[PDB]
Order: sequence, then structure tokens, then C-alpha cells
Amino acid sequence: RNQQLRTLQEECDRKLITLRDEISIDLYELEEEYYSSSSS
Amino acid sequence: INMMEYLLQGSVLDHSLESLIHRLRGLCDNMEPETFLDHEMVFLLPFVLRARRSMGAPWHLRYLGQPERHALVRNCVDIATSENLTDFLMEMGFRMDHEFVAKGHLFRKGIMKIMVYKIFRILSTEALSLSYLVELSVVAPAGQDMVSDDMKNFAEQLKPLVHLEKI
Amino acid sequence: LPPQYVDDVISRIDRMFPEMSIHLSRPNGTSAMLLVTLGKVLKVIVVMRSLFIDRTIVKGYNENVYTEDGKLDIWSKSNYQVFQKVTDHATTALLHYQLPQMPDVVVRSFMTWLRSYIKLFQAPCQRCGKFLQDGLPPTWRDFRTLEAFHDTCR
Amino acid sequence: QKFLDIARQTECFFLQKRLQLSVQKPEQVIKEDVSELRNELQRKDALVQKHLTKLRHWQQVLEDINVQH
Amino acid sequence: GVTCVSQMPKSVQQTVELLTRKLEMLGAEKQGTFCVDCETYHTLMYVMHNSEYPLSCFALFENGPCLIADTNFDVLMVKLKGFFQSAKASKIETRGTRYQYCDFLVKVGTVTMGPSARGISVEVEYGPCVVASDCWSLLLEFLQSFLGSHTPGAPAVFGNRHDAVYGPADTMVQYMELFNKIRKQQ
Amino acid sequence: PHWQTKLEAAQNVLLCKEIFAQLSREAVQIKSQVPHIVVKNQIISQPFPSLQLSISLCHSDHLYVLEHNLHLLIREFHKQTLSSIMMPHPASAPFGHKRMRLSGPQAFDKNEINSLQSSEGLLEKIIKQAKHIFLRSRAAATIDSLASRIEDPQIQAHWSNINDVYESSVKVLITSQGYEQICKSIQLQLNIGVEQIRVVHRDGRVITLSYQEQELQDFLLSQMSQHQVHAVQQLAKVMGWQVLSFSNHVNASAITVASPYAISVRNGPESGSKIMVQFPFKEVQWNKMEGRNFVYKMELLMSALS
Amino acid sequence: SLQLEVLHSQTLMLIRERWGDLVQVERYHAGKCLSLSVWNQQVHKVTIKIPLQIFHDPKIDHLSIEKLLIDSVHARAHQKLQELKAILRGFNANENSSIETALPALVVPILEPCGNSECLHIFVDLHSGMFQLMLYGLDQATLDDMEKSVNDDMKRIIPWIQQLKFWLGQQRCKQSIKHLPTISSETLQLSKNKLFIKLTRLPQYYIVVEMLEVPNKPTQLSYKYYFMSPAMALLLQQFKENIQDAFNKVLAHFVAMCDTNMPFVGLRLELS
Ligand SMILES: [Zn+2]
Repeated sequence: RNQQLRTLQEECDRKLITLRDEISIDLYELEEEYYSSSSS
Repeated sequence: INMMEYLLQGSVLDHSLESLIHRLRGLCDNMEPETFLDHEMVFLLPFVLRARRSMGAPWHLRYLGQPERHALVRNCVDIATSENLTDFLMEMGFRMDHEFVAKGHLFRKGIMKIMVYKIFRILSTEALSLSYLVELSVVAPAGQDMVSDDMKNFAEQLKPLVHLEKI
Repeated sequence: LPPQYVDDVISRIDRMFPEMSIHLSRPNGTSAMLLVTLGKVLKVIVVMRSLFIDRTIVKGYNENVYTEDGKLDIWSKSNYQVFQKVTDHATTALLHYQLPQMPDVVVRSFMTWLRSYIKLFQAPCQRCGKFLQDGLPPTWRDFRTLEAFHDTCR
Repeated sequence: QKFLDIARQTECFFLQKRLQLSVQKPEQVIKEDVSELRNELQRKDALVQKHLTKLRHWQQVLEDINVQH
Repeated sequence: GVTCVSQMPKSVQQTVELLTRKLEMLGAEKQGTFCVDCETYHTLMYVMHNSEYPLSCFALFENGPCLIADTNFDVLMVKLKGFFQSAKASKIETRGTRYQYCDFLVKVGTVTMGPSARGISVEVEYGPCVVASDCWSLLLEFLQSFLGSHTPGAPAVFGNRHDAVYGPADTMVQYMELFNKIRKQQ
Repeated sequence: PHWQTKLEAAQNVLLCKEIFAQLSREAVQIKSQVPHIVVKNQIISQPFPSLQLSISLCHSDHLYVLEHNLHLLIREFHKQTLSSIMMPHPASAPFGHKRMRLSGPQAFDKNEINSLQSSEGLLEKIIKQAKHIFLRSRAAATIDSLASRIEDPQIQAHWSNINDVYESSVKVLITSQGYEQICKSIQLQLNIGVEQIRVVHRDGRVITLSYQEQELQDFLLSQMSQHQVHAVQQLAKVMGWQVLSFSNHVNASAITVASPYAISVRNGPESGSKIMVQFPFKEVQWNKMEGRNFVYKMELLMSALS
Repeated sequence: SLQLEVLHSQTLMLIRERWGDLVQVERYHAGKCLSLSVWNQQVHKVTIKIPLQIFHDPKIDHLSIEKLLIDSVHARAHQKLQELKAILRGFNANENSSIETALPALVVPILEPCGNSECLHIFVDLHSGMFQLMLYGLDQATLDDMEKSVNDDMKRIIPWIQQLKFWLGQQRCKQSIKHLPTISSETLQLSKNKLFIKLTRLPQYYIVVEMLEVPNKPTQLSYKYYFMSPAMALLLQQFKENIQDAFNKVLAHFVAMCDTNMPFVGLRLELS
């Protein structure tokens, strides 16, 4: 049981990192947009 | 400060061990034991010294004096040393008579340590004995009877599988 | 850029300079954390996202590189002022070699800069003596002309 | 190369000179502002649509990793 | 890192204060008190109880194998005295005040063959890099401000390999040579 | 399983009670130049002058990045005992921190070994983090706010994707209206430390910093006026105009540009003044001159003179 | 009697977690009173006596010893805070001092305009009864030596706070020129605690400052010039111009403008 539980923690983390990875690229493109806002 | 150890030994058959490893692991507190592979030597000038290499830790050497209760105690001073010790002790004048590697698993406790292993003779590894050996080495400065007594209780717990006594 | 492309670019970097050795662990998600060793003088850990470096922690050869495991532990700064100054200079110099258009040149441009650091402790500065006011050797290479004048020197 | 730049920096100067003189009387630069601001907002919303579907897609898998536990 | 241990010889005691004053002009904070101790044996061998390495013991020979051992190595020597000749002639201990200057860790102390105090030793260990001989040019110019007109040209402990690790061990070889000269004369 | 969830809640409570006890003992027993206060279930502390830490066990505002970190941080403290690191790779040796046992016999220094053993426990490992979690906010909100307040140049912040507790990495690209290509100029990598922020300037200068929000805002404003002066220099390089005397610092920076009739300009944070020279000079005021933003108005003025 | 038992048992459980050595508990049955000895390192003693009353010798209906101890020690500290404010009143009749009521605090500004960073936050622990003052600067070692000295006796904060005002001015000048290209330094070898900066460009020129305490908190410093006559009377004219026209920002305007003029003057000297 300790073995199977460790996989779940590693499994969700792997997916959890990918969420952070994709948000990083998504945040970066968006972050530029706000500062690009002209006249406002 | 100098400490003298409390150790006492016994051996375990091959079929026996499969029950022993589970027995020892559950009885004491630990997580996922480690297989320890070390290559030990003995050095004589009479001042018998033991230097052990483990497969990236540094060469750990230890001396055991003559034995001094239900326990076997001899004054010990164990000192960690960096690499290139073997050639250092060659320039000392010490001569190496034999060297044997030991393989097995070790389990811990609050103070005491249990290590189960088999002695391999070197020429090239050969099994000197078909049964492993287990000891209960305890290191404690200014040894007192109280520490040795605790080992008696634990040994009684392990008595059924293997009955061990000092020699 | 693709994760596989990152490895190819950095693997190509190692070829140009014999002294430099690059290790690609990538502990975090698709953000290469290559480790560069300059022969024996110094080590360094740089984090980068999608082949655009953004940090440089120049830890000397003496200092440890990891913490408790293969974990690279980029954050831990150097315990010596000299490598601390190089950290800021690497942190600052990394930027000056950034060309937004091309990702390949910026990495190569930074490495030739880092490659110029193999001769630290052995090159006098053109302006004053090897050793400066403070306890730092040159610790400053020009971006284009590869000079040795110190931080206080211009 | 130097002849290239100066003859070109003179060329744009003529047009740039026209720009300010062409800024005054007509409303075209305001009209271009109407289009540019409209285009900027259109790009903003398009970025949003890229955000939501990706964000919603992630919302699904994170929930999926939860129902499985 | 890399160091150049040397000795700089009337008013020997006043020399340390004057020499420290020259160091004080540069500006270095008093960050501790180093204490290097040397022990001597017959067959010979020396164990160098060095400060700034509280655990290490640094056993060494004239020119041969050197091992770095924790503080407990000393307990072996006292207990192993039977087969050897322990504390054969005299133990030389040099204790001084640590003056670490902006990552140079330069220290000067009077070597005291207890209790004579006949010599002066300068420690100029330069932490940053292990590469030493092909980096020696740095240490000299730091020295030239500290001491006057008698800079040690080279420490001579460097065998000049193609790729050279120095580490702390070979420094104790350097200390011994300084102690050898002190022991030999007066 | 109903029995399972009932037991899980109990286990969480027993662990949670331990966490507060670990903080609660640590707060009063030791001091770190901070006035911790103990109440029934609230350990009130003041890491910053403007911050109040309500680490309050609640029995039957919530960051959840600081709260969760307590649960996980404790395990590392629990893990330090009875771990696999303690045991010696050499079969025969006393139990000890593996990295420690190899430290003594490998001649590690007086400072590194002391540093490793000087772990700060629990409260310091969280107060310092909350001492950074919000200092980040005061430096993040200011940068965000500054972009809206000042529209003449455009502050740009590319925040790093790997910012572990006790550190955060910044990018700042202060470019004018839309002249990214022709005019790329000072961009500083700001570093958010535990106590004080740390920036390294574009040209090479390193500024340590203060911790207060106001000090950061002043630094950006000072760098604001500097860029507008640099915009003159960049145009001088690319415009038919030629350079004249430059004054990077003195806060206010003044730059003079030659023409093949020159314009010499002084833009401080509070001055923003510029001139036209003819052949004896008269002032220029933009409130009536060209349109959108500073550099375009500056570029047009030069395209109006020559 | 049962209430006393609960408080003692509650106190003993309280001691196990908190105030392990800070508070000592003494229970009496002949008089049916219980005493807690807070601030064991030195005075305050809180005793519950049997209506039920609490006597302090420097309202327990809440029956929470932890809370009561906090209130009693909090009240005692505030009294200790008030006494110090009277001592700070000693140096200056016109002195700005603030005491926060949420938790013990003696944030007192040092020199004319404050930024809540120069104010040293003298707050006493409500658990150990020792004076603690923290400032953003003043390298820690100096902080500890001072806080240690002042802790035992109150009068010693009046001498040292005099020197802090000197330090804040010394520290203030360094910050302003920190972005200008210079090398700020303290006392230097020579070929009122003056500080000076030597420029990176044109190193052979030095700029020096000397400071004094004319009014109570404020300090006035006179700029001097000692470089290792030319460009001297003009500086004196510049000083008059500055007088005709914060103070540290006036310093910054003075330094860089000189740093730009002198190399230009140096070129003029080389030309002539
Ligand atoms: Zn130089």
C-alpha cells in the first residue's frame, strides 16, 4: 500500500507540474498584453 | 571521550531469513531498508584494525580492544578517514593478512543496530557461509549496565527465529 | 520551443568549447537547468525556460552544488564575495546578450562570455593592477572587446 | 552603407514632415486610431478565447484526477 | 583554497602587533582566533590538529600518504601509544588571532613551541579556488601589501599536474615545512 | 467507509495540535528580534511593521500557501529523525547525518559545518516566508499599479516561472510607447529577497534596495526619467542628428543632441523639460505639440526641425 | 478550591507547552492562594487570593490563566513602556514618541522626517520581560551589543540613542549615492565621525562630509573636499547657490554634478 500510494503522489505531481508549465507560457503571453494596453 | 560497544552474534539459515527480514523490519522502526555492500580488511602490526569501504562514503576504520552481564564488550574507537588510507597504512608498516566483503541488510532501533549479512571470501566473491550472521552492536560512551539490559529484552523478542549469544 | 529542441541546442554548445561540460537534469517541468563547469575554476547553475535563460548562480568549485539529493538547488548563493559579484555580473550580463528575435544566439552569446572566465585569477586588467581596491580579481569582462577591467574600473 | 542611410533618413524625413502637416487638417489619424483600438480589443478577446478553452480543458483533467482518487 | 605559509622574522613579539597593524591599515574584521597545533612522533609521522577544521585531524608524513581523519583519530594515537613512541620530543602549537579580509582569510600568529614563542607564521589561505599553482599569481600581489620586500617566491608544495586539485590536505604539508625550519634552528 | 473518514479527521487534528505546539513553544522560548505574542489559540506576531500574522488554530485572508506549507514543513522536521540518511553506507559506524559524517573527515570548513547545524526550526522557516510572501505583493502591486499610473513609458514585467519560497525573480523592460525595436533600453532583473529586494541594472550597476514599498516606487520613477533621456540618445544614433554632451546622472539626466540647430534636453522625475536651440534658445511645451506619447513627439520634433 | 485546582492544573499544562522556564508556580493551601512568577529573569508577581481577587505587586472571572497572565504582563509591560517614554522625555522636551496599544511598542523617530524604517522599534517581550529594539540597518552586531546594554538599565538608552542619530545620518548618505557611481566608505587611512565617498571615475578626487547635532534630533553636515585652489572657489559659489535654492537629495545633486565638471576641468588643466 505504501508503494501504490507513492505512485499517486508522483502521478498527480507530474500532471500538476504540467499545469504549472502550461500556465507559465499562458501567463507569459497574457502578461505582455496588459502592459501593451495603449491609452489605458 | 571513548565508547565501548555491546554486541552479540548469531546466524540464520537461508529459508529462515525470509521470515526474519519481515520480522525485524516490522519489530523495529525503519523505512525501506538499504542493502549495504562493504569491503573490509584487517591489519596487524597485536593492534588488530579493521578498515571498511562501502560501495561513495569514506573509508571507515574501527578498532576493538580486548573484551572486558549478558553482553560482550571491548573498548572501541571508530574514526572516519578519507580515501587512500590503504596505502597510508602500508607506509605505516601494517600488513594485510586477509580481506572479505560483506553483503546484506541492516535495520536500526533507538540506539542499537541490527545488520544481517554473509561473509564473502576474496581471492572473485565466494560465500564463506551459507547462513547469514546478525549482531546487535550498540555504541555508547561510558558504558553502563543499563544500556546492556535493554538489549536483553529485544533479544528475547528475536529469540524464536534465531537464538544468539556472545562468544 | 519543443522540449527536444532544448537538448539539441545545449548539446551543440558543449561541442564548441572543450573545457565546458554541460549537465541537463531538467528536474522541473520542461525548463532546462543546465549546469556548466569551467574546467576547474568555477561551477554555475542557470535556470532557463524554453531556451531563454533568466538566471545564473555562479558557485565556485569548492562549494557544493546539490542539497540532500540530485536536486540542483539553484538558489543557494556563493559564500565568497568574488563569486557573488560574478553572480550579479552573470545576472546582468545575461541580459545584455539577449536578442529577442533569435533564441540560438543568446545562449551561444552567453557561453562565449562564460568561456572567457576560465582565465580568472590570472589576467591583469588593462586599466590598473590585477588586484583592485576591494578583495575581488577582475570579475568583469566587456561584452564586445573582452577586457579585464574591474567593477570599479568603468 | 553610409550613403544608404542618409539618403533614406532623408526619405522618411520628407514623409515624416508630411505626417505632422497631414495630422492637422484631416481626421485620418483619428480614423486609424479607431481601427487600431478596435483591432487591439479584437486581439484581446481572441487571447481570452485561447485562455478559456485551455483553462477549461485543464479544469476537466484536474477534476478527472480527483474523481479517480 | 590556496595558501602561502611562510615565516617573517629583535622585538619578535612586537613584530606581530606591527605586522597586524599593517594588516589593520588595509581593513580586516577580527572574525575569530585560529589555533593550529602540531604533534611529533618517532617511527616518523606528524598529526596536525588544525583549526578551522574542528573535526579533521590531518595525519601526515614527510613526503608520502596523507589521510584526513575526524577528531576521534587522536584517541587512536593515545591508545595506540604502546607500539609507537608518543609525544617523542615536543609538540609545537601556533595560536593566533584570525583576520579574515574580504574573502582572503589571511591570518598571522606567533608559533609557540610551548612556551618559548620563537617564531612568526603567516596564513594566507585564499578560499575561492582549489586550482593553485596555475593560479599562484593572485596570492603574491595580496602578500606584497601585507609583508615587506621578502615575499616567498613559491610555496614549493605544488607538483604541477596537468589538472591540479589542491584541497586542504597539502596545506598541512606546507605547515610542516615551516615547522621543520623553526625546529631545526633555535 | 464512514469509519475511515471519522478516523482521518482525528489524525488531522492530532497532527494539527502538534503544529501549534511546535510554533507555540518556539515563539516564546527563542527570540529573533521580533515580538511574538501568545494567546489561547492565536500566536500573533509582527514580521513587518505593516503585517500581522494570525497563525490561529481553529477548532470545531486564508492564504493556503502559508497554511499548507506548515503541514509539509513539519514533516521535514519529523523526517530528520529515523531517516535513511542517518544510517552509514559503511556497515560499521555510529548513526549520524550522512552529510555530517562525511563532512568531518573530508576537512570541511569552520563556517559551512556550523551553518548546516544552525537550522532555524519551524517558526523562523515560516515567518521569513510570510516575510517574503507579502513583500512580494508590495513589490508586485507597485509594478502593476505603476503601469496604469504612468502611460508615457510602458513598464513591462516578465515574472519567472520558477520562484521558490525565500526568492523571486523579476524582469523589467522599460520601453517607450511602441518603439520596441528601434529603442530597446534599460531592463533590470529585480530579485525579491526575504528582507530586502535586490536589483541589477542594465548598464551594470547593482542597487541593493530598501524593503519598504515606497522606496521601490521611487527607484522605478528615477529609472523612468533616465529612459526618456536614453530615448534621445537612441534617436540620435538612428536619426540624422548627432550626439552632443551627455549626462547620465545629474537623479535628473540631461542630454544634448547635435543636428547637421540642436535640441538639448533635461528630463528629471519632476522636471521633464526640453529645448530648441537656434542661431539663445526658447522653451518647448508638448501640451500643444505632437500627439500620442513622448518618443513619437520627440521623433516628430526632430523630423520638424531638420 | 476547585477553581484553584483547575488554574494550577491548567497552569502546569500551560508550563509544559509555554513559559517552561519563564513562569514559576507556587501553590499555597494554608492561605488558599496560588502565585505565578512571571519574568523570572531580572519582578512582576501575580497571585490569586481567596469573592476572588488578583493582587499584582510589581478580574479573573475569565478563569483563563494563559489569558490572565498575558493581560497582567501586558499591563505591566505597558507600564514599563510608559516609564521609558518619561526617560525619553529627559533628553528632549519636544520629542515625538508613539506607543501602540495593540501590542507593546515604543516606535520613536530619531531625526527630522521618518520613514518608519529609521524609527527604532523598542518593544519589550510580554513573556521574557527584556527590552528589544530593532532597526532596519545598523549591522546586527551593533544592534545586539546595544540592546544587551540597554536591557539591564533604562538610563543607557539615552546615551546610545544619541549615536544612533549619528548613524542614521551616516547610513542615510550612503543610500542616496548608492545608485550614483561612487565608492562609499567609512574612515580611511590618511597618507566628528566624518564619512566620505571616492568616485570611481576620476579616482584622485574625494568628496567628504562632516556632521553635527545643532538642534535636538536634526543633524547638520558641512560638505568638504579633500582630494589626493582649482575648482574650489567655484564649489563655494555652488554652496551659496544651494543655500539660496531632501537634504540627502541635495547631496546627490552636488556629487554627480561635480563628478561631471571635474574631469572636464581636468581636461582643461591638461590643455593648459
Ligand atoms: Zn582595475
